[PDB]
Amino acid sequence: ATTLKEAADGAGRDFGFALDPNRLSEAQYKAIADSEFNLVVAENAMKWDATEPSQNSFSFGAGDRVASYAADTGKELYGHTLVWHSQLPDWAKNLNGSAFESAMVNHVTKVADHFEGKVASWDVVNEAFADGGGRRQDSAFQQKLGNGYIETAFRAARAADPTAKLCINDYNVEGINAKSNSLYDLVKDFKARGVPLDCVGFQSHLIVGQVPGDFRQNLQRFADLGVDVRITELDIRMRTPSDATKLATQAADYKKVVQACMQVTRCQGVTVWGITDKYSWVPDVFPGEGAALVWDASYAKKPAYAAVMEAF
Amino acid sequence: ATTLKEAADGAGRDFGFALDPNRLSEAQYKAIADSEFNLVVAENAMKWDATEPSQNSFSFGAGDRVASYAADTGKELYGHTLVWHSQLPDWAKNLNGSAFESAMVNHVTKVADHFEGKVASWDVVNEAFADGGGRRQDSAFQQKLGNGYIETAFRAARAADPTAKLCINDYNVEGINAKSNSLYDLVKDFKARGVPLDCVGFQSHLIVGQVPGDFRQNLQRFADLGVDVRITELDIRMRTPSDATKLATQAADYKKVVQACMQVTRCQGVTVWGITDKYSWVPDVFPGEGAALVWDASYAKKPAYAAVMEAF
Ligand SMILES: *[C@H]1OC[C@@H](O[C@@H]2OC[C@@H](O)[C@H](O)[C@H]2O)[C@H](O)[C@H]1F
Ligand SMILES: *[C@H]1OC[C@@H](O[C@@H]2OC[C@@H](O)[C@H](O)[C@H]2O)[C@H](O)[C@H]1F
Repeated sequence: ATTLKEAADGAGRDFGFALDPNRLSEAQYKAIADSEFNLVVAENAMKWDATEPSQNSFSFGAGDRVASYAADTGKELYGHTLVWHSQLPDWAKNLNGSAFESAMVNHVTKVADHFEGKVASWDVVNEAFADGGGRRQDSAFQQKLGNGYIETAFRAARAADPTAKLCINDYNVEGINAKSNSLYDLVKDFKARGVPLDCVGFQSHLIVGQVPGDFRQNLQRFADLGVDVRITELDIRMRTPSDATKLATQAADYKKVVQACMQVTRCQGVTVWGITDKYSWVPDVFPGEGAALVWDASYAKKPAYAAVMEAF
Repeated sequence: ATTLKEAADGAGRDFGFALDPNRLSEAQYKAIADSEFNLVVAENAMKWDATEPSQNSFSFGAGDRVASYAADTGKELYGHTLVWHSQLPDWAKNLNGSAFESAMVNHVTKVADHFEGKVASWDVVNEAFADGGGRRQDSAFQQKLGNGYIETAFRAARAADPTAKLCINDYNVEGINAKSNSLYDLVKDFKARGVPLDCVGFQSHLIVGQVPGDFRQNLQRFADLGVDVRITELDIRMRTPSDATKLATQAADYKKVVQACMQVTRCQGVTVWGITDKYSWVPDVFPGEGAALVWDASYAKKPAYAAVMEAF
């Protein structure tokens, strides 16, 4: 193949990227986006703060722009998170009990209903667990609604969009540990009780040379529960600046991740969180680290490119 | 060339179609739209009734969908009419004097401002004249505001979008007659007084075998005034059903129209009002007539296709 899209296509798998609609006006960005991927997801356009800035006041502008792009270029559309503790408008954080639940139910219904027929999969709930097991405590949803909020979100989503794949997404759950265990118990329980849940997303915000050795083993156990798995926000950061060795290691890491997916029949594909290091979110969140994506700040293919290519 | 797009491209000219965003979900429609044209215009998505259904309440959804399509496929975007007597919401028709003028000025400003940078040209004023000379009398704009409404629309448009080509559009003005004469005097006056006006659009809703023999002569006289000309809503209707002779004549008519444009250096291009006869507006407006477009109800190329091809 000449592009990563063909490699993914030939493998019968998805290979997507996080889209920032405002970058489509940049020739090189659009060029790569058009030819290297077969799936697209909104980096921020479909989140709560972007879709419902004020209670009941929805703004689907940017969201629609992403959906239009997918439809116009023939790529699958991945919906990014309906329920998430981060990037939640203050008006929502100010609501409580009944009112807060009604707002959550309404947000899930309106957003899912609006993109019905466009998005193939949804990150219904994102990052509900805490590192080290258990539910996260700094979540407005966990605090105000308790344990049953996630089930309510999945049931509300299925009602608004009866055909979209409803997924649960999280990070630091790639390998077997206390967090992925709590997630495992949840998926197992939901499927046993018939709660609408079709997929599990593994963020995969990894560090160079530290790819979980039991990655595929972990992916497989979830797949055995009767659900699809997917690598949702892949990027492998390193200590900047980059050098030959760091890039060589990063290339081997990207390979391991894709191979793991290729080894699990239910792994739908891999989505890298962005196109070029020039726009990567890493440096702003992880001070001193970066160079996490496949294309550098000059839009030049890094050693990771060929690795992903042959991994497929 | 293998497509009409390449023929138009090689000629350094535009060849567009009227887009109905709801048809992009139809495989054959999208396929033709993607490969046969290099310019696109909203059939109805950007009109007054679609963009401002209620005073001050703008709905750019469908409009944005058309703009996204153009940007995603690399086609030029033609903005279709800001001011038009038809398809005008009742709330507007109920306003008078000052209030009505402020509404017109606001509509022109908001819509032009929203698509600023996307649309290359605008039909600022559409169908302001009457068949037989003079201004049309069944227009809410002409009745409530008088003769100066058009100049006000062009000045308001230029302020909202300083770079878009501001055009005036009309039908039954293809050949030299009392209507095209009144239009000519207007363009001449506007250019002499420095009123913002860059182009003149000729609808070209013709009848089979009745193409104005002085078409190009008429196009040329307008071009000599220092403005660009364009065929905006081309379709050549016949009495249904169609037959070999009718299609043979239609093919020769399409050729004459394109050749006329090719003979006038300032003729920007040709826009056909639709893709297939299956969706053509003709039969609903002109009872008993149809088969006006290049593709039939089965999406099969008619004799007109090859004609347009060689005309370019
Ligand atoms: C996985 O982590 C990445 C996150 O996306 C970022 O959110 C914050 C925003 O400022 C950045 O632009 C994004 O890249 C995504 O939502 C999450 F699920
Ligand atoms: C040139 O004539 C065609 C007209 O477009 C039609 O308007 C009425 C609407 O119901 C049809 O769907 C359209 O095709 C366009 O506005 C005009 F300038």
